[PDB]
Amino acid sequence: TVVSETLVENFLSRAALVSKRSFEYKDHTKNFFKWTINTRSFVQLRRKLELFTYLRFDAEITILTTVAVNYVGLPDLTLQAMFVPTGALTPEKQDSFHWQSGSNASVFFKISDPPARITIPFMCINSAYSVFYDGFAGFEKNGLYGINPADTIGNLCVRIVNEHQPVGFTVTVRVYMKPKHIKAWAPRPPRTLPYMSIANANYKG
Amino acid sequence: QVQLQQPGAELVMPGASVKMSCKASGYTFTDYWMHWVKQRPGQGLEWIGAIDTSDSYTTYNRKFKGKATLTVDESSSTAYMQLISLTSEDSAVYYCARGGGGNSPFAYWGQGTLVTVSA
Amino acid sequence: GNISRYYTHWSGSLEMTFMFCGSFMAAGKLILCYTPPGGSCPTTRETAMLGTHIVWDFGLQSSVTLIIPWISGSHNVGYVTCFMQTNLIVPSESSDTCSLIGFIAAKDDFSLRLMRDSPDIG
Amino acid sequence: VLQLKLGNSAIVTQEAANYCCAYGEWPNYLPTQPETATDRFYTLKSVKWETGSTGWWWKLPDALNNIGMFGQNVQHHYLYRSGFLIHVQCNATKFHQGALLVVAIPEHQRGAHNTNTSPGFDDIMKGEEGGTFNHPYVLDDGTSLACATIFPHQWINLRTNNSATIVLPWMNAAPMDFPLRHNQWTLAIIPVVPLGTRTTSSMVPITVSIAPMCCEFNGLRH
Amino acid sequence: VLQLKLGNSAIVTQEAANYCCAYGEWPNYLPTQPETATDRFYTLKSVKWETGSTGWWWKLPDALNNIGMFGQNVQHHYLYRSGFLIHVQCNATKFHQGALLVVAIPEHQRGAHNTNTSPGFDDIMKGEEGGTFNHPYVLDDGTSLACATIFPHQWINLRTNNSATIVLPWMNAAPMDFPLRHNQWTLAIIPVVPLGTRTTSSMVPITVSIAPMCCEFNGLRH
Amino acid sequence: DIQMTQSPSSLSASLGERVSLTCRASQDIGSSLNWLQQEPDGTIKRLIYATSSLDSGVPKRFSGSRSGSDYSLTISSLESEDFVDYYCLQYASFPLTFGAGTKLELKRA
Repeated sequence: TVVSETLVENFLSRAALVSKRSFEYKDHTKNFFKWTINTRSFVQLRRKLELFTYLRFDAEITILTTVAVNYVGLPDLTLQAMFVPTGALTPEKQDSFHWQSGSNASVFFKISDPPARITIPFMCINSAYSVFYDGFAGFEKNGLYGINPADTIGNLCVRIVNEHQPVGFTVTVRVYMKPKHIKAWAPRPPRTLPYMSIANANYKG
Repeated sequence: QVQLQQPGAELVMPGASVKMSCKASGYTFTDYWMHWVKQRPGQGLEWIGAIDTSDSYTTYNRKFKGKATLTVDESSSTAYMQLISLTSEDSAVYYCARGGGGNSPFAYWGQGTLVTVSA
Repeated sequence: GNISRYYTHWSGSLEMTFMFCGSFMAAGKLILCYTPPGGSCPTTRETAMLGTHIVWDFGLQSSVTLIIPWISGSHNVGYVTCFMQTNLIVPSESSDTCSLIGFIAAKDDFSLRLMRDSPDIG
Repeated sequence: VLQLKLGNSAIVTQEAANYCCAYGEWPNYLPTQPETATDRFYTLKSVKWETGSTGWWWKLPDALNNIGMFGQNVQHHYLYRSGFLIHVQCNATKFHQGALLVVAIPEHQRGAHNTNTSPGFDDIMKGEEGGTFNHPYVLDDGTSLACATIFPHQWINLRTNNSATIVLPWMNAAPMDFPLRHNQWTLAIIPVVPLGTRTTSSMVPITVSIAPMCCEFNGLRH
Repeated sequence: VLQLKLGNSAIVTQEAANYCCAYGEWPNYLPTQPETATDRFYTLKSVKWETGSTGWWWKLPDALNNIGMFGQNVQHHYLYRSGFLIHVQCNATKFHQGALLVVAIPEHQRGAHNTNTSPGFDDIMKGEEGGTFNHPYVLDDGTSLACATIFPHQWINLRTNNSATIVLPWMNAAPMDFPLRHNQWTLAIIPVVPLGTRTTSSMVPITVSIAPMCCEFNGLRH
Repeated sequence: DIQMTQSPSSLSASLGERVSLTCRASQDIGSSLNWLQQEPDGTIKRLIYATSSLDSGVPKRFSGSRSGSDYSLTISSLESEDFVDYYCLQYASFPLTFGAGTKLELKRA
């Protein structure tokens, strides 16, 4: 018993895991993953950001790679993390050139090293992101409800640089995102009811 | 244990329109949605509308707006369908589904009714 | 409450506001009392009177301003006691049942720290 | 008593002083204007408020889609940015009891009960008719009504004040928006305390007025 | 409307101006003091006032014998001299009719009807519960109520004013007095005009507050 | 209303010869989709919901997959009672719509 830290900048900024995926790799004789890096998946960060309406921040992405065992020993793989911004169409003919195009930003990192850390700037047509968008997607007149085409950051694409390695090890990739330079507007009420789906606001009760 | 029942045919002439009965058994009726599906002899599936059991909130199609009227009763755990001014054009086999919290699915269906109108 | 669940230690003075939503002609008086920590929760009336209290009337004041002196908690202390001073007097045309709505806010000295995870998943 | 005259019309109202400015700002001009063309308060249809009334909601500018002179410029131009002055006056005698919470919800995402299906176009945009709260306790968005006071709001109590005036500036991420697509604000009247009376059932009318003050338009066509 | 704040508490009251000073004086200090310890208004139990209510009387400090903080200092010290501020607020609607006479009788000797036996201890000092007028027309002392206005008094009329505030200074022959023995003043509410209503029987509550303002104490013991 | 395009509208196959039916939507409905079996007697029965998920009591011969731009219904082995009208539905958002449909036929002389 018995204002510095109360600031919004320190409140919304924390390191959390927004994506968890492990691809099975044993014998292929492909391996890759892409995701829209959105805050509606991880449940604790979602409700954390449901408090505010519009948000302005720079996403800081850090990729942590761990290799498990399914004594051989752990070889050192080379991984490539590429960020695909919104507007780049993806006609995937893998084994050939899209990844290696100089337009998209890519980073190379080994297994044993400081985790790869990149800072994504603020990419928007409008002034800030829209967490709550009342309306429909584009002008289709019946277009999708609850999704604003104006705000899409892009897709995070990560693959292994080296060719097939004859091991039965499974590669585990963890992606942490800590926002910086956070600006808040229009605080809203918290949502006590559970999340039925990430696509809209429907509640069960 | 759980099923749906909508027996009968009820052919009728224009000037008045028959109203559907949809009765459910095997689950709590107050906690689940009620849907409707219209099977036209021209192999049309065109969907009618959905009604909440707790509230009177409904959803209607654009072309079916102003025609169909949905109402339910939690006392008898049934569901009703009210049309207006049916003509010789409208004929079909009516269905009523359930749904739920997850998937809001179609899993349970009725037997279906034969609606044939003539002048 | 919802913001404090992201933290642990909380210290500051609170405030409570009561509003009477009944009709205009409703008469009678009430009593508004606060219980200090470990304050021997009032059995009927006079025990609540030994602390800070105010007599609130339906006719004169339509609102309540209550300043609570700097509670504290971290990871039975306080209470609010309300009783019937007199009977509720309403005319024949007005309804017999009235209601109230309580409010709470934070003063300028309310402080927070030590961020944590919200206990409520949903 | 004091009449508020804006444009060629006016409505008898209670004394207007210290009106609520949403988030402490007023709808200034973006750093032609409709101070004449579309100006005057547009009074919607009076809703019948009974003991079992859950509530009503009018999105902006959903109820204004086609209204009077303003209904022309909705589909006429390409973009706009508009402020709103909302005056809700509920007339009742001294023998009626109850409370009405008029709150403006910026960027309101609606929802459904016990289903994952997203509402359609006719369920979101109802036009002038307006909707009715399915579960006003949860606000239909999943949040709680207890903490809903964080928005701009005013209290209508049949004891103190029977009317309320809320001014809403332009709230958007973009400087301008699409008339028939996105709804910036939402107007909601929440009856926290129901009606009560000597008779079993009574009827209390509610009048709602909205003034699109200090706006602009671009993209002339048609 | 105006709240009277004395000490750590307060009670919503009517506008207080030109309050009645008993015999045109105020309870000054005798030429420690309880402006903090025992200060705040002590609200007695609300009495139910009906059509057949004869009246009630509270002697000073009979109703205060054990009340809150003041109940401790009664038997604690040897002597005291205390003033009194009495505020009697009777809440009622505009459809009720009647009149209440709040009068302070200094040095009130009670009596009995048609017997020579003097009342006992329990009949005189009733504590906080208070008594009820046996024959309020004769005041129970043998005098007449018509000429009873010679004392300090205020009129509570459901038309004009529903509350009354009477200030009583220290009235005694001695500079100090005994707590459990002698009663200096007496507080009496006399319903000259009974209640009347559309219904056969109604209930009108009465609230009484007494503030021992500007007093002293001597003879510390226990 | 968002339209569900189901193709082909008809096909002719014999016992076996696994064939998948592909539906395409103009908007993204996410992982929410349902498949329905329509018997000639007028009774509709669900088969596949939410992609890989299947109904309890229905044999394992029914399966589904998603390329991410399309929704496919894969049947491992066909039968004589497997001739019905398949439809793909979107329950993700109101209003709910139905697909075109495919009528399975048997190759004969």
